[PDB]
Amino acid sequence: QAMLIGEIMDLNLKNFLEDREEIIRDAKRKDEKSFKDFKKIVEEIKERENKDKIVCDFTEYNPLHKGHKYALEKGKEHGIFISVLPGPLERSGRGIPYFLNRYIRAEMAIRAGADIVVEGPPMGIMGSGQYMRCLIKMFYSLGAEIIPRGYIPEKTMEKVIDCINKGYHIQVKPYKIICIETGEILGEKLNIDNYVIASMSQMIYKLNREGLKFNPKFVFVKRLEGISGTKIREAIFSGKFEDIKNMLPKTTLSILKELYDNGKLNELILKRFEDRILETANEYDLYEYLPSNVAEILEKKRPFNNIEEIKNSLPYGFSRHFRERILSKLEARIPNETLSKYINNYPAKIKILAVK
Repeated sequence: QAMLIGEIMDLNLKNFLEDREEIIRDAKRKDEKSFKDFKKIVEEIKERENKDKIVCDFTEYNPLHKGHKYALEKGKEHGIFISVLPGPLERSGRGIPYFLNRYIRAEMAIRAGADIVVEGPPMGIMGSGQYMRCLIKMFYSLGAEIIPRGYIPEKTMEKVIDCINKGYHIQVKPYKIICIETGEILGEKLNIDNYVIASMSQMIYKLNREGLKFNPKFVFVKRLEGISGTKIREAIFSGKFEDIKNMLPKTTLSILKELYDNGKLNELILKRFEDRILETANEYDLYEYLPSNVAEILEKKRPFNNIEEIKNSLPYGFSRHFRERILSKLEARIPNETLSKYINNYPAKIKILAVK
């Protein structure tokens, strides 16, 4: 096993470093042909499926559980299904490594029914407003007409859905979920899994105000369960895959069970390159990779011996996402200039991870 663990580690690093180069190229150039190539693929798929509409969703599929597959299949009743599956650097909406790489997650998506899987943005080095702006821009660029989203039912979600179904949009403030156009306060809070819908709605409103002509229709899929991806991943990391199998569809188990049965799954689980993080924290001009205030604080307190000391050196009271984003930035070494450019030019290309 030592040689195999080494190959896997080397591949993870090489993939990470190729991703970084990809981000740097996309910051400076649009690949116009990829957009034309995508358009041709969609036309062909629509022809074959006898469907006229493009259905898109933001899908981490980390891993793809029964609720995800249910939502996907319901989405497909409305058109061809495109999974927008992040992303370069393999750092997630939570700021952290994905459980498995995106090629594996894309194969989960195709097996579950996705017609096309498009590579999503490098989520983990962005704030959540930044990555949501990117996601909506990708949906626009793909020609998305329907967004089929799974939700956890609750009384505030009834009112959110009523607001959206009237053609209105959601704003989120602390302890307020608002129907922007009517001003109505719909409730104080959503289930944590439901904030993605509110966030998408709010960003669509913002981008429309800024001139983006984009008005997709949401299709809401009431989930039959409250499966938590965090809990699924913790069980698998702890060696308790067998305890959570029942929450995963056979199409996801068709990949995971063989790996697990053969003692190969654990080794594939992605983790941080902590040496890179320490090397950037200790040796680089932190002002070119991090925000000023953070660059100042960490530069004062260095050198650090470990990630924990970096984390504890960060300003007090800021969010877990913030701390994980800083770590991902230290890890990725993408200059602020080039990330800004990346976000402003996004999407620079449509990369197809997999197609049915």
